[PDB]
Amino acid sequence: SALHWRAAGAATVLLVIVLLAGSYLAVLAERGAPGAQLITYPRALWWSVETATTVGXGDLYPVTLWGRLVAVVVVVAGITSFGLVTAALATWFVGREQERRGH
Amino acid sequence: QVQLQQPGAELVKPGASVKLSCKASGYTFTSDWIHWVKQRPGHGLEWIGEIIPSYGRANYNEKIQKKATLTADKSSSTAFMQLSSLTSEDSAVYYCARERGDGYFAVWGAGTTVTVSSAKTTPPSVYPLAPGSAAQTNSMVTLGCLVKGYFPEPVTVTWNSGSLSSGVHTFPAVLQSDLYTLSSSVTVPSSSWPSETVTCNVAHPASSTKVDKKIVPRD
Amino acid sequence: DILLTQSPAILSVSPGERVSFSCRASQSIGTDIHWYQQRTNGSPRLLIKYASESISGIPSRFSGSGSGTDFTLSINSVESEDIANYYCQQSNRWPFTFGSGTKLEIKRADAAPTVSIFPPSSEQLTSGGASVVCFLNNFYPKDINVKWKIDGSERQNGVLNSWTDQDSKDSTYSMSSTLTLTKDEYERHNSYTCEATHKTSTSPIVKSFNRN
Ligand SMILES: CCCC[N+](CCCC)(CCCC)CCCC
Ligand SMILES: [K+]
Ligand SMILES: [K+]
Ligand SMILES: [K+]
Ligand SMILES: [K+]
Repeated sequence: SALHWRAAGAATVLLVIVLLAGSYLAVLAERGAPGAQLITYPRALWWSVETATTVGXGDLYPVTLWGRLVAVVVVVAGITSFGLVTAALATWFVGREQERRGH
Repeated sequence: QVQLQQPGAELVKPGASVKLSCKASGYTFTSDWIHWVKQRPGHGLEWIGEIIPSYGRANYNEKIQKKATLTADKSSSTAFMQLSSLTSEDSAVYYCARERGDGYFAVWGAGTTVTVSSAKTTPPSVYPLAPGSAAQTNSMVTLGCLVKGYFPEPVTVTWNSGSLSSGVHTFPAVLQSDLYTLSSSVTVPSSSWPSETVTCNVAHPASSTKVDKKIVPRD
Repeated sequence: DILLTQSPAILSVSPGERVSFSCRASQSIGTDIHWYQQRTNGSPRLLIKYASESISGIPSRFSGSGSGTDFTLSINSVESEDIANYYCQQSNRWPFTFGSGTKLEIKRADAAPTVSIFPPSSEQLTSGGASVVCFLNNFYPKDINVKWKIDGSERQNGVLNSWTDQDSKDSTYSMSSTLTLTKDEYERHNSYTCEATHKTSTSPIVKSFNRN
């Protein structure tokens, strides 16, 4: 196993952990604030997916500070992971193209 | 098995405090939220607050004067509600419910009747109710059980330790001179009595007393 | 906060007929509504979750419908066991809020009371007291008038009464009238009677007993 495929795999498992912990921590911080809709785990898990994937949507979002900090973590972990996979596809393509040129 | 277990009753002097319990069993997850609901006699359900025992954060109803403080001993799977500075307005039943973090209250406890009063606790006096000597019995017969002079509510009146449930009327209590009083009715077939015994089990949780009384015919 | 309006508060229906409760939220809450049943002196029990999803243990006659703001809990063929209070509860926004509650009421066939008079107990007389108990069991409608007589003359002092809610076994009502005296007052009177006047019988149904 290379590096760009170990990291791509590791980032996926790390992202799932961010999605799950983000769902749990979102409900923890959103409950107590009036009007908050991010207060059940199943839909928070759906929100964390919307959030990590940056679809966002708008049916769910945090209204508390610590809920919005949890958001920031979920977004960055999502953008970085899906970007680390792209960077891994480039190394795979740049690599196999060197083999197509002999070198 | 009974999932949420609450005491029967608590008697609180005006201005005093009380710490209600709610021991849990069954599947306890980390997503468990324990809620407390207040129900005044004759009125509806009122949400008080919620507690996440796997972390210890408590939220409370913003719209009411905060009279509670929720805790949780994670080792004993017990949620505690600490009420303090109580008046008669706080005298009600207090249920606890378990939410799986998905919005609904899957199970409730039996509730604890919190009576805010100055009167002393009085155990109940149980008296048989056998028919008069000149009462022609039809195919049925109605026996009774008189629970008088007790404080505070409630009382659990079962017949033959619960085996007999058909044809039972337990009337609401009436308050007088700081003492409650009610009676229970049981209607068994006339042939089945007194060959087969009949006994009312009256339990007053506010005094930790439970007494029997067999309904025999009059001497 | 979200307001859960339940109108009407009382709902009459004949046995075997279909009933429907109403719950309205002040704003749209999707399907995040749940229904609970509470009989007399019992804990609430979840009937329907998320507007229409059912629960195991709840009979199939309990159904739910509605989304957004208008929600409906319906019962095909109401039974005497269904006599209880029905609350709706939302979990769309924090905090969770409840409905005001709707009481179900069955209109059964008329029934006459079964009167039973009971002398005081010799155990009670030992403690210096006498209480004559009279049961008015399983009648419908709930309107009833008890009358106490002692040696022919009407009695009204020391009489406390108690009415039950609509019994959930047969949709009837019941009432207990307790005449309480001392042993002195009890031992200087002969006959004690209990008269029940009901819509079902123009002549009152009476029960008497003599202490001698
Ligand atoms: C032109 C913006 C494209 C948006 N991206 C890429 C998704 C393309 C379908 C979202 C990250 C998705 C994890 C990257 C921007 C990140 C700030
Ligand atoms: K985007
Ligand atoms: K977007
Ligand atoms: K959007
Ligand atoms: K939008």
